[PDB]
Amino acid sequence: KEPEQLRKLFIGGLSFETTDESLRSHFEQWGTLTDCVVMRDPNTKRSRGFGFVTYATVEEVDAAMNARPHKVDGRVVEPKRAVSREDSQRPGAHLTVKKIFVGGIKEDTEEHHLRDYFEQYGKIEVIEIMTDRGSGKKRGFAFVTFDDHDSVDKIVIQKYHTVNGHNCEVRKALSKQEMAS
Repeated sequence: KEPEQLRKLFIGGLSFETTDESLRSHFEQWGTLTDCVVMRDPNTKRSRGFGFVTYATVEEVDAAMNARPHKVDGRVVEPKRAVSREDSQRPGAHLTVKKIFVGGIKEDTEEHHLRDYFEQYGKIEVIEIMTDRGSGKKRGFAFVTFDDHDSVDKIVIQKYHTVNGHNCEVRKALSKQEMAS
């Protein structure tokens, strides 16, 4: 079975009226839920306004993310792939990032190769293949910007990426100068 963390969604912006039961009744449509919880204050039992849903497979998570927007108890909620307790103790662990750096593409990789691969993760806003300003030569890397942050979340959890017969280094990019760990 797939590690549980890769089969889990953080659900933000919940109505305080949402319970474990109403959250299960909503999300049951896209797959088998192995866990469903609304986080609450330990003394007042008042909702903290977020929870988590765990599915039986990674494909069930993808089905639920493909069904966004999710309206739960009269509010459009904000589902995101759940970051582990250990990984949440990193700066910007929960930032929504829409751009990636793709390195190791050499000089023979064209925009269509990057597009045919990466578009399967989601709609692409831009593909920028980097060239040296002096020589005009390909630098062997590209930046891909997506329409939706979940496309990047799916990408960065994969151990490997192969584009046009090259094994790539893929990272989140804060800009064309700064890329994440």
